[PDB]
Amino acid sequence: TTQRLGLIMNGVTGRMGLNQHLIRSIVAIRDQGGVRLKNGDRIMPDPILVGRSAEKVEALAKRFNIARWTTDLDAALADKNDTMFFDAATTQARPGLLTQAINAGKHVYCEKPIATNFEEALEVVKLANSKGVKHGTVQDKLFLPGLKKIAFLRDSGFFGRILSVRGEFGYWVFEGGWQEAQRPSWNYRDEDGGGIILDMVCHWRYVLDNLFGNVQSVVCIGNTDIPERFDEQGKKYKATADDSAYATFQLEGGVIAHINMSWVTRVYRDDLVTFQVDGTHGSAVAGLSDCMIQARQATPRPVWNPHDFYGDWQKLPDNVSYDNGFKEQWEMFIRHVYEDAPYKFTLLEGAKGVQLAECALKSWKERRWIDVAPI
Amino acid sequence: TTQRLGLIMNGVTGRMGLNQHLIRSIVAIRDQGGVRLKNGDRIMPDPILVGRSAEKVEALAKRFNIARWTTDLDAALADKNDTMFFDAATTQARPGLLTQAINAGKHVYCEKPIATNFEEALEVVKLANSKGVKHGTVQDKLFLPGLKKIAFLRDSGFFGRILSVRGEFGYWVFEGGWQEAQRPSWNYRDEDGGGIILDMVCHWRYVLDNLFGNVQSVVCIGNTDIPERFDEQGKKYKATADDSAYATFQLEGGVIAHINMSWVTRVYRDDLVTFQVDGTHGSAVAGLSDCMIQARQATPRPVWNPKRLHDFYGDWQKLPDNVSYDNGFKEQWEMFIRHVYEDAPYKFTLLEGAKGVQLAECALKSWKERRWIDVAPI
Amino acid sequence: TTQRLGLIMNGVTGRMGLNQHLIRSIVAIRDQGGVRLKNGDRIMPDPILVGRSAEKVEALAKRFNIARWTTDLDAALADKNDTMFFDAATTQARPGLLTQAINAGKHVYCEKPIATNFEEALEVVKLANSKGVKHGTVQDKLFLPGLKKIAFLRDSGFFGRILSVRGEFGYWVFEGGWQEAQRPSWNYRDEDGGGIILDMVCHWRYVLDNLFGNVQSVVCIGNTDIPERFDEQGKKYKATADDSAYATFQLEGGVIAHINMSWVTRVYRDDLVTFQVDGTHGSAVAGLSDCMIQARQATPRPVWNPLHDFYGDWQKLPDNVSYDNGFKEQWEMFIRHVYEDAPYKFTLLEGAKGVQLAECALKSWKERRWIDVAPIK
Repeated sequence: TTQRLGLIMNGVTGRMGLNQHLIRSIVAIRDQGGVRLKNGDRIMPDPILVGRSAEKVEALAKRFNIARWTTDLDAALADKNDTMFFDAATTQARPGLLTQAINAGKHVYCEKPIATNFEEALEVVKLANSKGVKHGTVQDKLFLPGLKKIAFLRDSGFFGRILSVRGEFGYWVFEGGWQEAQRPSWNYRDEDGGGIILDMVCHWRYVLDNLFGNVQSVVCIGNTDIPERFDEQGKKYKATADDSAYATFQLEGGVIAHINMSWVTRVYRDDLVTFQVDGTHGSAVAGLSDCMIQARQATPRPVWNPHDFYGDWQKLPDNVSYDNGFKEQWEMFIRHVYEDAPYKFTLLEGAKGVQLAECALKSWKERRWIDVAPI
Repeated sequence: TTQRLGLIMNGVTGRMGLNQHLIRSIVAIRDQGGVRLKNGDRIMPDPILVGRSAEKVEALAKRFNIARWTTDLDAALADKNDTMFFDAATTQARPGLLTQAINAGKHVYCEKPIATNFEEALEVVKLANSKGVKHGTVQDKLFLPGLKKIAFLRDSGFFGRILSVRGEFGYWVFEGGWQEAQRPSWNYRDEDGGGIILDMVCHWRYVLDNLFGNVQSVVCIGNTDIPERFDEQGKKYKATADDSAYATFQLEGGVIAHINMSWVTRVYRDDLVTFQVDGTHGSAVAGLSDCMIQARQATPRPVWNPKRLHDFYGDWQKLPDNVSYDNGFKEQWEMFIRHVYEDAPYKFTLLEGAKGVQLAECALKSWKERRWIDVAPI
Repeated sequence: TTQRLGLIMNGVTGRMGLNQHLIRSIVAIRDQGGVRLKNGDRIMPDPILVGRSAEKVEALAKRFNIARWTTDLDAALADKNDTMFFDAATTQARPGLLTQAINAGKHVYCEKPIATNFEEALEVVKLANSKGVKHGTVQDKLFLPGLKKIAFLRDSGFFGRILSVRGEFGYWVFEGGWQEAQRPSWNYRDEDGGGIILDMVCHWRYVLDNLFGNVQSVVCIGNTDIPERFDEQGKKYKATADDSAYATFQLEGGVIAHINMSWVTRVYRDDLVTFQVDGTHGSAVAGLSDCMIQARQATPRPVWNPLHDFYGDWQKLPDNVSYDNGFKEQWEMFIRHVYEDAPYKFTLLEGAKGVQLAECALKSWKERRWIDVAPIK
């Protein structure tokens, strides 16, 4: 009729750990009355919070009326009444902590990426599999209504045979001189783990794999478009990270995909990300929220002469309510743990993202295509 | 390059034969320099006009400087220098006129319908086959850009599998009291061949057969909605024809089609006629010139609930104009003219006109006898 | 000033039962402090919710501040304290339960169809009459603002002589493969009572009779456009009911009515149902909520000729009253009928007429002909 689930949460109070997982997922599932099951009964999550410094992570507990928080990680790690672990903090610190929770015997859940390098990521998977714990990693973009729509177009046969994918990602992140940068500055320093390739190509791994087909090889060149940016404190620094990159992918089954990604581009399109899918029987252009289709019978017949082409397309109706994507995946992992509901998004998948990003960086460095060794 | 086509056209004095067949078809073709063939050659029609009264036929011959005319149809048929016959005059004298032209070895083209009854019509199709001449009848609706697009959709697999067809035909024809009727009054008199069933069901035969699958049966009820109407002279008369009719068709391949047709209905739709086609994978709604589509992926998900306004029309997309659309009467002419001169493939033979009469008569019968009526294969 | 009406409610839980009857009718009536009688009294409903599962009925009773609930319909029907019975569940069970309620001495109110069977419906009517209890069936389409407007157009002579009626009903009911069906799966199985003809032709009997004239005869043909669909549990099942249908009706006074109806059509019109009425002096096109009109004087003059906006030639009727929930309104009408002899057309006999036309329609399909609607002796 009603059960209890212990859940320790590291790195909450991001940025977006706070927003997406804390506010929009845990507190959300809390209020609604808990996670559904198979035979009607419900799972109530009992969180216990963990941050960095207790003078800023203080009120959150009763700010949403939960239970416990400590500054020392080992405190919540120890408990056996807490049977699960979540983390949304720093990249380098993550695998070490996953290990500690895996050792501690906790089911695991975390943000992207799971590690800095493939070796580290792969070993974490092996720890989790060996122990026999359940594991999961966030694959949020899949749950964007826009991409949810692409899937529906795929499943329902709209494209006929999918042919090509065009991805256009990003917006102009301000350099910090006249207007404050919208994104944290570590993202623009190579030595602090910054880099649009290892940041985004991590996502495109699962977007491509899941929507259109398994990635087999990539060619990618990055660049540092802007040499100097300004700190969160207004201090200039040498920007060493790739802030733009241009990748082409070959997918299993014959589909080719190209994604331009950049923090240094201005937006003349439907959204901050765009995916165009050209199929033999129609095409789609998806954004974060909406998705436009053009069946082949609606395709106009222009000719070269040295007309609103957008009007030739139609917007998909919203036929379901779209839940927050983070929450939906939180509910799927919980079903996996307590119900043996099948789960695609284990830490293996995180590892694939980091593998792909490394393939990309290697393709840059060696000026050639790079094949994605199966795991 | 320039060959000659000796064509005798009969009903070109009247309203459609003048405007559609002479003007917009033949005169247009002449002014183009003729009908282009696959081999590059052009077939030139040198027409000779008939139409009963001499003082009004040469004036008609003068407007488009046609050099040939008579009032003597029988000698016009005897003249073997002319090889093709066209009729746009009365339906009652048509089958006999067709019979005369066929016997005399003429190729034969004619307006709708081919005859006043199916038995007479079938005789002529057989006669024309017996002699080995090329024969054709007008099927204008099939050339509506709207229905052209329906065909495109069908051919390209848009519908997936076609399921149902809804036709909504007509508009309010003024009774004559305060406004001039749009339409000749013979249409509202049964005793003068008037009647919407045998006027329109004739069309529906081919629209249905060609877009959707062959008609196997028809249940139909007509009615006379307006008892009294006024002449082209403003003279009162009693309406005896049916001016409304509701018909349901069972089609080959398991499709059902229904068509409402009326001269006594006000228009709340895209056009003077409308065909909705529902398939597994998408639907379409076509009028005279335009066609809207809703692929199944774009179908919304409304739920029965008596608040916020929603625009259903907005879930549809207007098909683009990817081709030039020519006058449909002109196109079929050129089509028939190529069938005669270069063996071009041409479906629209008098056999098709007989099918039309077969259906109207079937519909009238189902009305008379309160039941479904199966369309016997010829 | 206050009087307590003990009412057992059976069919609630289902989407339409819960929303229209429980919430929007009874609970609303409760919340206004009961149905206001002619002298000044207010009749308070004290409901008892009935369902085959105790967990799903106790919660529902709770969240609407109710008090009473059970799974034992049989005990609820023999109470004697509760004076009226309402059913909105299965049509297969409806006459049986109706018959208990009647023989237990209770007043009866119910959703349609009242039975699966014309003869079965007729015995139920005859019985309730023998017992002198009050009885009614739901006839909701008539309470649609769209159709209330059409009635006003008739009553006030807008049409002159009505000549014909074109009805368009339906929308695409998702097959379940990639999108979830809007409607319960039973509707698509003949063996479980499904079929658009016997579902909607019931509504059409009262719609046409009241608005336009008595149905004298029908010709109708059904079909099953989609051979397979999916359960509420994602289970593939073989679809055996008619899901589309096309009926022409001859009505008294020389009026012909045609109605297309389908769960497999897409929507290119003003609403999920549309009624055009063509009359001598004007025409109207109604949806659920709105009604457009074109007086004869406003009729334009197109001629046939292979851009004009015909929709623009109509005028949208103003809303001159507030329209309440149609279900709520009939409930109040039934309650007044029960408690102060109010005029009430909407007895089970009307429901029986509804089942008769459905049967006439299916017969018409089966025997391929027009079927006259016999009088009820």
